[PDB]
Amino acid sequence: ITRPIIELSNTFDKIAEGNLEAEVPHQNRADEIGILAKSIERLRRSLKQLADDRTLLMAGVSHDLRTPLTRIRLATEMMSEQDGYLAESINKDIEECNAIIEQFIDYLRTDLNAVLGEVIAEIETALYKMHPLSIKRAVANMVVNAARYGNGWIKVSSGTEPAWFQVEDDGPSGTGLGLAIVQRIVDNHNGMLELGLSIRAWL
Amino acid sequence: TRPIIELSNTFDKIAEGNLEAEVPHQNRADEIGILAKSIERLRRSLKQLADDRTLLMAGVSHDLRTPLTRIRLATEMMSEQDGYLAESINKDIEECNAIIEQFIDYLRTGQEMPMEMADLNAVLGEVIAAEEIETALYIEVKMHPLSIKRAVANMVVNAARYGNGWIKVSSGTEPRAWFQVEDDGPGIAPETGLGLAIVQRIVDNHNGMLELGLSIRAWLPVP
Repeated sequence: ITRPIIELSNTFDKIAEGNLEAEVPHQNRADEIGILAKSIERLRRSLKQLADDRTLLMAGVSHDLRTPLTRIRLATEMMSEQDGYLAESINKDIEECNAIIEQFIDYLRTDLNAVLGEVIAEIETALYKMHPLSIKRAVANMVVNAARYGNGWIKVSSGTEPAWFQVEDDGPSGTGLGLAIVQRIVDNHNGMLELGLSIRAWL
Repeated sequence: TRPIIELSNTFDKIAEGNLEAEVPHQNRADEIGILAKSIERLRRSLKQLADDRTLLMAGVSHDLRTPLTRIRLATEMMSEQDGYLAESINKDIEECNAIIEQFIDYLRTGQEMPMEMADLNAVLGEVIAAEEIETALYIEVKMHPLSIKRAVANMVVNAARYGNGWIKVSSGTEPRAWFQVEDDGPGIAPETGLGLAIVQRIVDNHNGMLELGLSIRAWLPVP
């Protein structure tokens, strides 16, 4: 029973790396290996369902917050003119709420030239197994950072060497969360992140 | 055989939520060592993900509590003419704080007495003895009493919030568990809040299934 144990080890290895689509072998036997295998299958199913519903909690929070925060937004429109700065302040705070929630959910969510071309629609372009939405979000966050701290230009470029896609700005939580999102996205595709402010991503 | 049994029990303890349990036989030069290493890798992965989830969730909850506090401060500098506005906004902020507090209160109770064998009608009756409710119950399952309690609680609360009048809680069996809450309110489209998401997460923790139809039924494994 050495080989089945080794295969189960392989199963644990695959599950540990995020592969919840992998078949669990040796489920059809009445010995200890069978029991273990069945347990592994149950865990795999649970982990997959949980993986799918990961966003659901924060999305629920946003949903429940959507009604009262909107009523507050409405209340600021029937305020006096003397309290304009107050209404503006409140609105900015609500906007901050939105930014935080959306960014955290974006984190929990975690052809090149095609999607790179898609995100585009001042931006300068020098173009040459994936998750299109993930890459899209990554480029979005990179551009957001480059705009947030780079005063003016933003250069998005491609190329090849063996996949290389890079955003470069002209500049001298929040931002680190976005960078963490980019990092997670590029780590999902077995890639590498490269700073130099220039952000290059390999695939 | 024996090390396989030990690793089996350990893995059972990990699957039921205990990510701090030590994995034995990790330092062996046979296949048992390989298996133990793999299980340890899984445990490290799950623990890392969970801890990072808790940390980031706490941080984000706080960061959300920040601008909500600023708005509450802002209504204290409004004119006397806009008193009713400030009043309303204060009420809404109270609601928001209630929501975030619910989120935190849920994320606080991690794992306790792992998974025992409790009676469904017992905990259902417990939730019933808290808050018109009509009961048509039918049974023991492996679970966590507090989690299920929270689920039923949130479902009843939601059914009260959206169902104008009655709330019906029922049990029964199929090849084996289902508890269902019904209201008389508008369903979701002829063609979900924090509570329902919490219910979903809880029933997903117990390898179950959530089914809407508004009538929300939750399934749980038995043998």
